[PDB]
Amino acid sequence: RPRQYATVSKTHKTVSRAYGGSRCANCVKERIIRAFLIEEQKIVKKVVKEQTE
Amino acid sequence: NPLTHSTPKNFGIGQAVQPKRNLSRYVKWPEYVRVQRQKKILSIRLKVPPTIAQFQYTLDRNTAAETFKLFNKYRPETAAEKKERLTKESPKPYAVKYGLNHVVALIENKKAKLVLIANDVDPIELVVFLPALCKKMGVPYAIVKGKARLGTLVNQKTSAVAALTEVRAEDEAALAKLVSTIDANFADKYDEVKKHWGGGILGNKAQAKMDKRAKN
Amino acid sequence: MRARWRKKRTRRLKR
Amino acid sequence: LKVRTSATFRLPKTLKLARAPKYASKAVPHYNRLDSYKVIEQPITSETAMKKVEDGNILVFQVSMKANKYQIKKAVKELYEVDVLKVNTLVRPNGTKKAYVRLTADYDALDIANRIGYI
Amino acid sequence: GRVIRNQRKGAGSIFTSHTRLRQGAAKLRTLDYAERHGYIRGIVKQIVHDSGRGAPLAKVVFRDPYKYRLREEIFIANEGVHTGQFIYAGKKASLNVGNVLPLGSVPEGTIVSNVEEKPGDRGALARASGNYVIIIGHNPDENKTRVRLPSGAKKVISSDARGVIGVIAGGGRVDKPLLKAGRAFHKYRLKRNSWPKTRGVAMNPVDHPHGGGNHQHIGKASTISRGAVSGQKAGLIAARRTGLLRGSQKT
Amino acid sequence: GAYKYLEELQRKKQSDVLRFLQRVRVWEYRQKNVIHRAARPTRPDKARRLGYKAKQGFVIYRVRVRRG
RNA sequence: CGUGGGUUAGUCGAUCCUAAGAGAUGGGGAAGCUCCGUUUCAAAGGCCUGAUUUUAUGCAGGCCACCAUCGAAAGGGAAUC
RNA sequence: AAAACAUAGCAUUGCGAUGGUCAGAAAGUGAUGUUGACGCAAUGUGAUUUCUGCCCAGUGCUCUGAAUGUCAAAGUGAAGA
RNA sequence: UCUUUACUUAUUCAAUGAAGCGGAGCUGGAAUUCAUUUUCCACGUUCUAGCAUUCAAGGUCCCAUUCGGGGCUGAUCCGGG
Ligand SMILES: [K+]
Ligand SMILES: [K+]
Ligand SMILES: [K+]
Ligand SMILES: [K+]
Ligand SMILES: [K+]
Ligand SMILES: [K+]
Ligand SMILES: [K+]
Ligand SMILES: [K+]
Ligand SMILES: [Mg+2]
Ligand SMILES: [Mg+2]
Ligand SMILES: [Mg+2]
Ligand SMILES: [Mg+2]
Ligand SMILES: [Mg+2]
Ligand SMILES: [Mg+2]
Ligand SMILES: [Mg+2]
Ligand SMILES: [Mg+2]
Ligand SMILES: [Mg+2]
Ligand SMILES: [Mg+2]
Ligand SMILES: [Mg+2]
Ligand SMILES: [Mg+2]
Ligand SMILES: [Mg+2]
Ligand SMILES: [Mg+2]
Ligand SMILES: [Mg+2]
Ligand SMILES: [Mg+2]
Repeated sequence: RPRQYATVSKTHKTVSRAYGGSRCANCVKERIIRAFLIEEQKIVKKVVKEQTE
Repeated sequence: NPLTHSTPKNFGIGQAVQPKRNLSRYVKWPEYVRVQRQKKILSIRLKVPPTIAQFQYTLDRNTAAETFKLFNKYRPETAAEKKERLTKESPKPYAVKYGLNHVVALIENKKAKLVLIANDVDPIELVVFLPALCKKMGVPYAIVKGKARLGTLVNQKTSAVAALTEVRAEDEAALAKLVSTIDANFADKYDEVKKHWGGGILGNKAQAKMDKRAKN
Repeated sequence: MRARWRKKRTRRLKR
Repeated sequence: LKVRTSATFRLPKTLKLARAPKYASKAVPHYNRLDSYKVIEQPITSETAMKKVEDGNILVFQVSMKANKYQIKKAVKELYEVDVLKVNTLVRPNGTKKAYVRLTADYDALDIANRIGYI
Repeated sequence: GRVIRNQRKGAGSIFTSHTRLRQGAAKLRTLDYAERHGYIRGIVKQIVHDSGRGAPLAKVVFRDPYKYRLREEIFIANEGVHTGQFIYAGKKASLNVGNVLPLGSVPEGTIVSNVEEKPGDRGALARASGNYVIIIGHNPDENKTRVRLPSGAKKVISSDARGVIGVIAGGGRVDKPLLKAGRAFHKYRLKRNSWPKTRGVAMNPVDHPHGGGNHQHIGKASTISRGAVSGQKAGLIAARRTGLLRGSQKT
Repeated sequence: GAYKYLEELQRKKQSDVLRFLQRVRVWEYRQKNVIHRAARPTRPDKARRLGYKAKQGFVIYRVRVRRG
């Protein structure tokens, strides 16, 4: 129950990873892939714009 | 230097969170600030009748400086000086005359040699009649940036008017030179100023709107 | 963790 | 003019003086409204109250209706020079308050009751 | 006589709207700098039923331009918008279903919905399920788009007034018969106390202009003047004509 | 004294001078609360003929009421 | 009928929270008893941290600003056998 | 306790918010409305099937219809001290 | 007398935590130096359910270098409608 989360140690409430007790493992994996790929495509977006100039 | 890097923010639409800018122009001020600002506006947007509009012209800074120079020589006795004078009980005093009822009475008797009228009296009807009256009685008058300034001349907070009836023979020529200057800007212009309506000034944005229709 | 608990730890160290 | 990063104007912080009165609010401070002699009105000496003295090591008092458990503990320690373990209280059907005061094991309720002088 | 049913409604006691389960008022974002000058992108996080309303709602999340935080709007979902879709709102947003454009910035023939009557009203026209407005013309001198409303009224609005591209979802709702009294009961349970309705002729004279008589009948014309007063306006108010419409109603 | 002139001016309520002051002031008063303390009399001549003096203990309030 | 005895809580309830709702204030109505409205066309507050070691207030900094309050002994809710 | 009311179904009417219907003594006031014509409001008929004729003189409702009939207060003209 | 139409400050409506209005620029783009600049158009975000906060890094100038601090610019100017 909500207030019982106050009595228990941090290992019961989390897991050892980015977004531990907040997002699931496959959700974190999609966030990482998407962050990596969109941030790369941004470098390509700018270069393609900078060539046309 | 090698550890440090240039990471410039893009504050275009839909990019970074905008930085803290000066929003003074947009502040929702307290109602009383709004009232006092909008009152100043409204009283220039409306066509202002001559008897009021004449108070827009005021004595220039150099002449005003020279006037206050003179009048400061005839400051009324302070509370301390009176306490001294009454132990002695003395010579004739020369002092700036003030009090709206007093001065109005002095002007009607042609005792005043120079009258100063504050430009910022509220309500205005305390002094709208004075230029006309001084003009009628042949009294030199100046409209001066004051109330508070004339206050200081007379050991008061404010004063509304101040006048000289007598000056010392030292400063007779000083007064006369000063009256000549003062007459040029007020009494000698009185009959022209009596005809000219003030106000009808547009705000910034409406002016621009008017200027863009003028050239077309 | 709640503010009241954070404040407790902060007092404990201030001694 | 000064820079204003918010478009909200708030009331300025302004000095707040403490009161410095020209005369006291009242002449004389009231004496303690609930001293020990007010907190403990009298012992309760029903046959069932007395059974608790003899057995449970519990004194049973009538007690001011304004008195809480902290004030009863403090009054009992003061008036009878005894150590209190716990206080249980109830408001009786006649509208007075009864306190069941258990002493610590070092004291005997029957001795102390004999001293205050109801057996 | 006594105060009739249609007059009791204005006091709004038992006749107020039943709003416990509603999601919030559907409204466009407040019209701000970004929307006036560029566009802002939001995400469709959820598409959700609103009690009382036919059309589903779309919870669209946008970043705040001036503070680090998110801002959930509640849009009425256009047919075809899906969870995860990005929505673009502003002067410069592209002409795709779900985007929010000023009506000046769209060609003649565009279908829009949740259109503002005045700029920044946050949405007014064509919000019920299956409805939309058609842009039919621009007047760029007067800065006025002309539009056809669901009713078939034509209307001139500011070209700065915004709309959403496409038709409100949940269309064809009123093609399924209700069949049972009970279905109408549950329909009106989430709206307001308007149902069931006693006919005025089944009442006594004290209760309604139509009441009374040794047969149920109206007894005077049922068409009532526009200048009639409260307590008299029952029947057909200010009717230009009456009887079965032999033809098409479109202009 | 001034107060004689003030008395006579205030009788000319459709003079251009007084029309203008009437317009500015009616606006300003409409902006404040329906009852509000006035700092000083707007008509000091009128106030004094009705009994006001400029002493500590005399107070002016301005109030509007609905017509009709 | 007369006279007495009898109800013991950190853990059970109330107390806290919000519901439909009720309702001050800012304001506006009303001759007025009062009416409207509940975040408004208001200058509407109160936290954090270090200290200073002067003292638990001004000072040092920062920080955020929504809008009283009442409304459940069956709703939500810290803890006992 | 019914053959009455409701009902789904059918049909009509009003209204695009500076709005319709309705509330309030008033209001910087309210309900519909957390609404927007697949909606809100006002009526009639009463599942399905089948059909729903003729009459716009009357009463009503309604009309970017003619005008010089009727026609208040204010205003205007003449007479008159 | 009517119809059409200007002005903005009264009055009226609406919105927001009163955040980017109005006028000039800068920058380009196209067009067109038709000698000459007159203008006109834009003036950082659109494969993707990621991320975006600490007076901003940078640049630059002062400070008295030190743990740092301050200004300017980055983010054009003007009018506080
Ligand atoms: K009902
Ligand atoms: K019915
Ligand atoms: K009838
Ligand atoms: K308890
Ligand atoms: K409870
Ligand atoms: K019918
Ligand atoms: K007929
Ligand atoms: K007829
Ligand atoms: Mg108890
Ligand atoms: Mg029906
Ligand atoms: Mg009957
Ligand atoms: Mg009747
Ligand atoms: Mg019958
Ligand atoms: Mg009738
Ligand atoms: Mg005073
Ligand atoms: Mg008994
Ligand atoms: Mg419990
Ligand atoms: Mg109330
Ligand atoms: Mg409560
Ligand atoms: Mg419970
Ligand atoms: Mg029976
Ligand atoms: Mg029936
Ligand atoms: Mg049938
Ligand atoms: Mg007449």
